[PDB]
Amino acid sequence: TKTKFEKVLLIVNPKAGQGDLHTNLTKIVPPLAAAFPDLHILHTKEQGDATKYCQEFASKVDLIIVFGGDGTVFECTNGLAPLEIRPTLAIIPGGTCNDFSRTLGVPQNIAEAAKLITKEHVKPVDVAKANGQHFLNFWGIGLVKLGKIGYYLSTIETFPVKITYDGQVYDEAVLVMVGNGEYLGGIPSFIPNVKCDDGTLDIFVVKSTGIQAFKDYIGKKLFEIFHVKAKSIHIETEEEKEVDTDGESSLHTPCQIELLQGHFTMIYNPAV
Amino acid sequence: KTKFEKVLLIVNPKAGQGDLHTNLTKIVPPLAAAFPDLHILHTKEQGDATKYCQEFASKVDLIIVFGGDGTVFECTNGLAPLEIRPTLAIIPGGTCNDFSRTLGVPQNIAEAAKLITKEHVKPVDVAKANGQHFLNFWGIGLVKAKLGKIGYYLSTIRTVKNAETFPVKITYDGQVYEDEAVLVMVGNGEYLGGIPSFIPNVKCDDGTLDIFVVKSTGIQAFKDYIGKKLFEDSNENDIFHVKAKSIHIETEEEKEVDTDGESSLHTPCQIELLQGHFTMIYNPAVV
Amino acid sequence: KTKFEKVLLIVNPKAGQGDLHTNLTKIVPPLAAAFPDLHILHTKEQGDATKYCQEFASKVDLIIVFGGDGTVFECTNGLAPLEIRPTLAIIPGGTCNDFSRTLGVPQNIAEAAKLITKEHVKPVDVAKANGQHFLNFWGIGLVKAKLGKIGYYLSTIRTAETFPVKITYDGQVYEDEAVLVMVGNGEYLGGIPSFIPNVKCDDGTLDIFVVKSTGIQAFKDYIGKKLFEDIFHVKAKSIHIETEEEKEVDTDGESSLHTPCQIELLQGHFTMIYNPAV
Amino acid sequence: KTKFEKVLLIVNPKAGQGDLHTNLTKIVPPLAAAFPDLHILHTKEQGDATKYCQEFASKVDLIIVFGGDGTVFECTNGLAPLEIRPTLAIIPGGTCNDFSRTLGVPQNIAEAAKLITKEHVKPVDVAKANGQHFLNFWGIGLAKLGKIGYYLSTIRTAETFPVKITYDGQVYEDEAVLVMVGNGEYLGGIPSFIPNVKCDDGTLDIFVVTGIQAFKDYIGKKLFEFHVKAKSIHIETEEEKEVDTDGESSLHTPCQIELLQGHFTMIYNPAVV
Ligand SMILES: [Mg+2]
Ligand SMILES: [Mg+2]
Ligand SMILES: [Mg+2]
Ligand SMILES: [Mg+2]
Repeated sequence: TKTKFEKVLLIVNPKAGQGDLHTNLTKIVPPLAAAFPDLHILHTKEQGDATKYCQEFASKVDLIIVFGGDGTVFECTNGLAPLEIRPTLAIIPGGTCNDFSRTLGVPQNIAEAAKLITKEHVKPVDVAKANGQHFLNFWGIGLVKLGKIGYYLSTIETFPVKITYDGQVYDEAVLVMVGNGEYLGGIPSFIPNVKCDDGTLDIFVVKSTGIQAFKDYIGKKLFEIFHVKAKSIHIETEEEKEVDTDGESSLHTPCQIELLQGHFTMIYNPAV
Repeated sequence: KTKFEKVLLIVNPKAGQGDLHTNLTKIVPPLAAAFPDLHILHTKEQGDATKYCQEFASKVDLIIVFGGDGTVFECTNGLAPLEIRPTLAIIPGGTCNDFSRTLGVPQNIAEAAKLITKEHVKPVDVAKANGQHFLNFWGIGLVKAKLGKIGYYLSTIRTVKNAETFPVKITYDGQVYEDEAVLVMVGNGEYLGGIPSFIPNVKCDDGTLDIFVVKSTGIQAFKDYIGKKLFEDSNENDIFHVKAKSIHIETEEEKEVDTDGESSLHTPCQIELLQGHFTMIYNPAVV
Repeated sequence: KTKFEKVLLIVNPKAGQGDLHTNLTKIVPPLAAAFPDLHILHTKEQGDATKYCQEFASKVDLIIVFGGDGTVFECTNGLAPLEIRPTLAIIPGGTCNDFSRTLGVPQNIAEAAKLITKEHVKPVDVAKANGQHFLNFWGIGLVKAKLGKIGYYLSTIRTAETFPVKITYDGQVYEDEAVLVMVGNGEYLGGIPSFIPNVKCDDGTLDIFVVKSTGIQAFKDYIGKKLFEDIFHVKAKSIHIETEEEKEVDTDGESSLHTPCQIELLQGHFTMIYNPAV
Repeated sequence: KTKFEKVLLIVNPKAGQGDLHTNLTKIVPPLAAAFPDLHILHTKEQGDATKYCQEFASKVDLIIVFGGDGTVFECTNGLAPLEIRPTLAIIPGGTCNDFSRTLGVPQNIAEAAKLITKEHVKPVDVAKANGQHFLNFWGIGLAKLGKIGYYLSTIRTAETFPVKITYDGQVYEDEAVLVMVGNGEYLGGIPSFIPNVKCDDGTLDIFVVTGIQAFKDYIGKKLFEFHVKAKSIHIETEEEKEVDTDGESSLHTPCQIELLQGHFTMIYNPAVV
């Protein structure tokens, strides 16, 4: 009888998933409808809808479930992050990449993902903020389907960078990452020992001299390159560089990056 | 374009062969696929469906009820008195489901759900008896596991022996009828007890109700009448049948009235026809 | 603290004997000061108050109506049939305002508003006649006056048709030839105390009151005297009224009700703001 | 033929110069007369106006705030990040009320309420500094009278710090005593000491001040004609410096400041502005 979630919202991207909407809904809705006696299901129609729905329902609902890929999850992130009241968020993975779902240990089988939600295991998750843009997975320069990070990793120029991190300063670089999530491009993060709930972000720079070392590092796929953890980060380049992040964005250097500890609460899989 | 921007589905979890998860697998996905704004509320107690209808009537364009006669009756009593009444649809989740049958709704719950997505809607008359609303019927003289009140009565009418008589005064559209009776029905719906109405030529959307009385003396005549399955007006002393819009029914002593579901209604009764008071999802392939 | 977390004020803009702005200057500020969640809706057409009551019944803890007998009746018909019925209060905005007077509400609208902020609440009986609810009265034989049905009747009674009536009340019967048949719930009729004696709106019972065909002159003198003490008069909970031919019934506002009638009482069906000083 | 089917009035009960009842007698009746669907919510705590704006943004067409600079700032921070942002109006209930003055709103609260009923609306720019939004200003080197009001009252009787300002692909490095980025046309209850600032021109005004004495004389002899206009600004200091803005905030350098052109629509007074 003792649920955490009196009212639930399921946001459905109809274009998400393998094919039939009906088939996808046959897999994900019945378990949710059985478990949650007040369930509201809204389809998105256009880019931005998920963001709008999150903003409208944030104060009316206790759990928001998003069925969609990285892009839809990012819309939800941007929708809830700036709000004072932020209900618990859950992901049913409906893209091909689904990075943050994997960080939470969510099964890629959508029926199982739905079933998981009904178990109501919830944990705090850190949300990053770069010049007012929020992100869950990563921030990166030098990355530029499978997605931006996925394509970069499947197929893996110099510029100077000045990074100010928690009172300390840091060269000529090829790749600069700030990681929050534990998976990137559908596989465990190539940035070592990243945690999404440890109150800190992981800076990761591949140097000018380290191009070959980095190629081998990604291949061997066993991690433990300049790498440091930090809460408050400022990243500067010689000229304005376009930044890549969880989804479509207009962000560019220079950047103040800041970590919001436990900003979201999210459904996760404690078995994994 | 859809007629229904926002939809509410009220689920009685006890409804159906009972298995919630299985039932929801059958009914929800087609609805969720068709209707991009769908709200699903489970009832917990008697009266919840009525409350939900009353809270959502002004917020929603379609209300779907998954339940048996009792839950449908709760919805009837919820929406009927309101000024704004969205369209109502039934997924039949009991064993009887009289009004669903009147609307030609398939008893296969998946197919009932699919029907709703076709959005065929018609006006339906709602009767009002002393402020109680009903869709199927009003009756006196109907009174171990239940086919429903009317269904059980029809199954045992043949082998039930000594029925009690009572006097009745019926005022119908400025005419009066007074006699000793065993059964008095006022029918709105076209099915009673799971089969076509024994009251002849009843229509739920013709702007009028059907009065149907068996005299104290007409027990045998009525048994034969049902067996004959010839639902027409026998020019029969024992059976009185007339159509009327505005009806008042009086008995010597207060008698408990039977209707679509659980109710506290009793005689005397003002019964009133509200023409096209509801709009409801129906099956034009059958009705 | 407060009984009322959320409040709705329904304003009939045509109500009051002064413009909208002046009326709102008198009634809104005290309410806004007292109630930190206040929603104000103006009616535009007949029926709106009914609709607003039905939409907000489940969202709000108090509903205040600023209007005359007609607007109050729209609220009565809006809330009465619902399962959830918040507390109702009246700011008197007509000329008659019968039920506001029953509750002891001052006719000064600023004072009526102030009263609501004191949050004195009592159960009130609501009558039900063939599914029509009423707060004040039900009557037959009441046949450009803005004084209201009863008010106009009382003003012109000085200078009628008889009809037979059969009244069944709580297992007793009364038949006779009559000129006026009233069933009273409220304590004021036509802007003055009820001519039916000792009527109470919260005593769990209704007052039947019949003026016989022989008592026309006696009744005219009785009204002139304005004595209003204990014509056939009895209290009853469950009443059935029959006439020879269908007669049109008069009640709180516009209605299509007619005899024969089952009249029934719903004890404490509403809770309402009242004035315990009066 | 109204622009506003549904209206929300957010009241700070502590706002205004006398009793709440008196204040409500002045502001509510004109609004209630003009707007047939009016919802009035009192704040109880810091943050409530922000929460109310966020809850009602999608339910309402106009949000009126009765309060000072701090309450207005709560509304700014409430609406600015949202996708759907109804029109905002100010009834000035503090002593400073800078942005209300930018919009030409009379300081007489009854007249401010009446203005709203005329429904004159214009786009207004909102600035964004590291995800904090502001309407009036951003600054380093600044009872109270408010941050700017107190600063101006005590300026008669300071520290220097290095600053790097990147503005629309140009750079400015120097040692400074005061750095302002202005959006609003009034600061500290009087016209902006930053010259020719406009809240709706699509651009922000950078204003930096060796110039301690020159600045003291400038404020005294209020002539008002390093100062430049820019849309996209980055401000860096040697060490993290606390930033001052419209109300209470945790903002600090370094800062990306961005202008969002016509981000809000707001009730204004075309007889004055
Ligand atoms: Mg981490
Ligand atoms: Mg019919
Ligand atoms: Mg009484
Ligand atoms: Mg400007």
